[PDB]
Amino acid sequence: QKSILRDALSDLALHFLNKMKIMVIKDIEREDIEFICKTIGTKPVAHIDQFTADMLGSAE
Amino acid sequence: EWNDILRKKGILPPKESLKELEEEAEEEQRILQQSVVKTYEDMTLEELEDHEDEFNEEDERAIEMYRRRRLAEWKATKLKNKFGEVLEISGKDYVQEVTKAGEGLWVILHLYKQGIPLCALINQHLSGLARKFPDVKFIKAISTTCIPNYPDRNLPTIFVYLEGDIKAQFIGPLVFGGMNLTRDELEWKLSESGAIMTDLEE
Amino acid sequence: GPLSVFGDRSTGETIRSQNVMAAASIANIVKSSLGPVGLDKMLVDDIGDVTITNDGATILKLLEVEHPAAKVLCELADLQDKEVGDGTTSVVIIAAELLKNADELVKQKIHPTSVISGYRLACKEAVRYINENLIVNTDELGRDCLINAAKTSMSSKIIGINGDFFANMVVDAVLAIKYTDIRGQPRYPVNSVNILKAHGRSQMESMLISGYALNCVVGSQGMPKRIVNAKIACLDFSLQKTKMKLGVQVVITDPEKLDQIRQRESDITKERIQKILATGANVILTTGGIDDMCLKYFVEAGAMAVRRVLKRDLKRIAKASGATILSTLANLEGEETFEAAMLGQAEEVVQERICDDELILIKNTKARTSASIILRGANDFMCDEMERSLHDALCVVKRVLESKSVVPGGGAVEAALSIYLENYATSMGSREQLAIAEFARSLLVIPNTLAVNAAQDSTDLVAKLRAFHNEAQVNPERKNLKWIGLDLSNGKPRDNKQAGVFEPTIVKVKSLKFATEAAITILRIDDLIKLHPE
Amino acid sequence: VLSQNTKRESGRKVQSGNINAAKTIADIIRTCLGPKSMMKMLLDPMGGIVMTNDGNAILREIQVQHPAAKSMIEISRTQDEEVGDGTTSVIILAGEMLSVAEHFLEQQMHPTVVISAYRKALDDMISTLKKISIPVDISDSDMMLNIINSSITTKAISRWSSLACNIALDAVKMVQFEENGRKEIDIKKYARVEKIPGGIIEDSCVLRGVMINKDVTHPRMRRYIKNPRIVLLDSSLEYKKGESQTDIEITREEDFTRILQMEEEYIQQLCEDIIQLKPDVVITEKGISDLAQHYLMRANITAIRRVRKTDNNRIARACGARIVSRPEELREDDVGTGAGLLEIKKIGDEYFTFITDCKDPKACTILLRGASKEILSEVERNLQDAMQVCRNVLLDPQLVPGGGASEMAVAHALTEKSKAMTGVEQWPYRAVAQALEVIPRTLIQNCGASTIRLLTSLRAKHTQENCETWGVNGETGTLVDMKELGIWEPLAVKLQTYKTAVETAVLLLRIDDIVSGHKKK
Repeated sequence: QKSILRDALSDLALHFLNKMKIMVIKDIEREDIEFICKTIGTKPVAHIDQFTADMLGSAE
Repeated sequence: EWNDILRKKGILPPKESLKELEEEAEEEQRILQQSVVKTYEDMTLEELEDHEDEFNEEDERAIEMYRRRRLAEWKATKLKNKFGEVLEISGKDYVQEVTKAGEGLWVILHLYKQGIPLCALINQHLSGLARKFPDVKFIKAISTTCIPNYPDRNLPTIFVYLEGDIKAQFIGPLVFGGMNLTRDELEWKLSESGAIMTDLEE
Repeated sequence: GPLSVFGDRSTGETIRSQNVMAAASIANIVKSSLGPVGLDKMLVDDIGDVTITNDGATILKLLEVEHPAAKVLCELADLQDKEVGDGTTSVVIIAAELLKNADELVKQKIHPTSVISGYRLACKEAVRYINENLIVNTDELGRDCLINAAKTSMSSKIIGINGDFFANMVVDAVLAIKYTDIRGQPRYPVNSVNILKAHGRSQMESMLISGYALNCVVGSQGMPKRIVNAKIACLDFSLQKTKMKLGVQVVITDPEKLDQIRQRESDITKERIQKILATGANVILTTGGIDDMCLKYFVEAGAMAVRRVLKRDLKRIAKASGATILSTLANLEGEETFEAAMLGQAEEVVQERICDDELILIKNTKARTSASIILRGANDFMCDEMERSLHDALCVVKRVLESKSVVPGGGAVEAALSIYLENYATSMGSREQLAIAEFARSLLVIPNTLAVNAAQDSTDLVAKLRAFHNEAQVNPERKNLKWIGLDLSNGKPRDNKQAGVFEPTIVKVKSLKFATEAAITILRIDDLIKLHPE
Repeated sequence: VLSQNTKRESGRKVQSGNINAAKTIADIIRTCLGPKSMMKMLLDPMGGIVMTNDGNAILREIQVQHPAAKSMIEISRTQDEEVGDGTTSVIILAGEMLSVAEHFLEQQMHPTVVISAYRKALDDMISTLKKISIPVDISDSDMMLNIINSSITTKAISRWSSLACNIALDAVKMVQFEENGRKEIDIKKYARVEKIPGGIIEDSCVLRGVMINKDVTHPRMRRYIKNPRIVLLDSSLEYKKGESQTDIEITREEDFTRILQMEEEYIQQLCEDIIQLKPDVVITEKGISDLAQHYLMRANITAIRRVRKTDNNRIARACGARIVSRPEELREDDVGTGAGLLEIKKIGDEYFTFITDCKDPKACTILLRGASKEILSEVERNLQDAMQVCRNVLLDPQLVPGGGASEMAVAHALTEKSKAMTGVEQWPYRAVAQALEVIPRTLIQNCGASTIRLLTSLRAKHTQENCETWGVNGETGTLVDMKELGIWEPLAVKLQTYKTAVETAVLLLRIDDIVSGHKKK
């Protein structure tokens, strides 16, 4: 999600993701995320402890 | 021929005029070219550290005098670096800093309700500004305890006070609206308040 | 009145006529930059910059313009350029002619919807005809169609006199760029070949780098300015005195550590320096800068490092050299280290002086092979002309390799489509056919103009060409008389495919599409209201 | 519509303006070549006062409104960067040959056939020049001095050539070097040009060493050493302010004096690390505090600081030394030697370090004793030209006779091949061939002597062989053989001049439309 006052993406973590072969997209507007929730069924994760497959979706 | 005879006699046609404007403008353009070398030795305070590329002769009279004025200037400016952290005073004391805040010291009286990225980013920008200008009194607090039941649709409102007189106003996000707002633009606005002298593109 | 005060209003065919006014206007200016043969036009800025150009869109970009319908034409030309690059000049001419023709059509009081539908269907059928009957085969050709198309493209350019030598050059920087970016279809990208100027020796000996060249100069001259066997390591991580971050502070009680940290901050830098160097890397290219001490350690070790690389340059170098872009020394574990799985390998690296200045040459990257060009200009402005020429040629050859089917360029297709469409618009009872038929006549603007630009009697030439096309389309046995166009050098109706005047089919296809869309857009207007300025 | 202040013109008037400006500019710098040359003066837009007689160096000092003249200036600087001499030659060739093209353009012609005629013409005459190309060995110093004198014959400082010319060649060898044993390099940036006002021309010569306008950094140091030990550092000896901030919280009874002790001890340890490999001179571009010098006074080092970066490069190349950044990395291989002689002599009213090399130099510095900065600038430009041509002959051992005879020779050759060919372009072809010999008539005008008779005799003599070397004597306005006069010019220079003038003509003869007054976007 788009962040202010703080970088939502980390350069070192950017290299980590580059190493682990996952698409990285940041700076996503605050609102249409619910649209995304309505679009692809994904659910937000606000803390890594929260993180679970229950807020993860699937795509073709 | 006939026109210039007219000119000696009459002024019915105008054609010999306005040839002094560009003349004077070019005169001033050539004049203003010596200001670069007039203060070459009168601006930099590192020229002593610039030995072997700044020294041709030392008269030790006006140049030691330059060190003396420079050191007086330096002590005067560095005796004022006392700030750099925006602080959270309470509303109970509020009367004592709206008025008893020192005369000759600008006060950036910031009021906010935390939670909106507008106010959060503004607080970030002013806190970072504190790192640059430790000669400016920053104030942050919750407007509710500063002003009772203050309208929460009127934040963040920037206040510029000195000696109890409002000099500059920036009310609500109507003048700060947008996450695209940045460090230098805030510094530009506070300079426009008359407190700071810097330069910015826009 | 109408309660539209503080402004201005207009209506009637008058304003429709005025809609022609600007449009036809902008035609005349570009009326000498057509296809194979044209003449360049001179532009002078307010600053006084000396500039030359030979293709319409690039000319108009640097020019002020009003009547935002003229902006519509500007952006249609921009669209055509971004789509093909060649044939982007004729679209404005044909648009102006079509606009005038339709304005006359409605002057005979035809419903606007009628001419709109006629133009749409005519464009559709003409695009179909272009994609069906009026292309010349180049897939069967090899290493000859490339040069023919290049010559036809840059024929209007100032280099074609020796452009043969150039053509091969350019195309030989291309044919070796065969990589599968989508893993199932190899594609040839642009900006994969760098175009670099040189205003010294004559253009007739332009340079084609069988390797790679980039504008790089070594830091200090005690450093080896050439190596005959180099190991390349590219870093997107700038090197300087280490500052951890402002989120981490340093405060000590005993002052007995000043030397400690004030050495450690550079100990980190130099230990990383030795980690990189002991691995054998000889060429180091960092997008950011490097401080002097690191270069000093380099010249001690005898390795080569160049700073201030631009990011895309570094990425394409690593791609060609087989090197790997790196942005930090941290590895799969937090404790940082360094690997040699990223040693870019090339045969030779040299810092070669051309005019009064040098740059880095990379020869025979030991992974694959890239290419670049050093043009030998005369003065900076003809260098600008040539670089635009080469960029457009790159775009056109990209189109050619994307679609190995060619239409004979220049304007023979114009009369061919005129004849084809005039054959049509005569087999239906709709009055719209008239409007439909008009489309054909509009196509007759492009070839004729060339002969006027060639100072030849375009009338008889295009009469013969349209007669050949007419007999070809009424006699499909003589259909092969679509293999005759006009020769711009002598005003000769002659086999266009014989000489090699070539352009990809998508040029004319997208030309028709964009021109028709913009034509509908602008003919749609027949009124205006103004709002007074501030 | 179209914006207001944009004027757009076409028709014959644009080419008329083009050719008129071309001939105009060619008609302002004609009388400056050959032995008979006439020394021009000009004033910069700033207000300076200069005087020169070579083309681009002064043609850079004109502001013009028309675009074609800016194109002319860019062509002039192209020739300046490429060959450094005969700058006026290419300009006048372009102007005259454009003038020739003008009349032909008036007579129903179109530029397509014109530019085709240029391409074939330039091909033919370059091939002919290849035919008449003769190589000569470059191992003779007398040859090189002869060519330097031939070049400077157009220059007024030829009087001192007897010595001055030799000076040039010296630098061309004593800077000469090759990286890793290949890619022979002769850097003029390593040939720093220093000039000391006052003194006769003769006292000016290249020194087998490096010259710097500095002096001693402390009175109590020796002012003369036969063989100093050379080290170059690129870091200051003063305390480095690190990267981050700490703001030490002095909490205990005392650390400040301890802080100063630690500071002076760090300075001491690094200075002694430098002394470890006992030098005699330490040189650095950075400033130095007093403590490092005081410590070095035990080791009696020369202790020179604040030198120029390219000066560091040049001195390192001459000495063959290396450059260090840390006292700790100091090792043996870096300390170069070769400082055969070192002096600090007071010249005029300024000090200059005189390091004289004993071993092989790979970079030169020039002493120029003269009478004024402008004359010294003149001689500096001319000696730069001298080394330019010297290195050009070094790379390419070709020569053809000077005095402009080869112009007429290749003109006759093109005349014969125009007879051989068939077409209508033969007319502009032969016409530009006739434009080629604008040089000899210019030389005669410089001489002011008889023109037509000598021109015709010259023309008749060169339509046959055995006379190609024979050329025009500008000393007394006569005709002689060039096998004995000595004016000889390298092949590449005339190649570049020909190409440059022809390509400028090809550029200026295609425009049809001018648009003025637009805005940057």
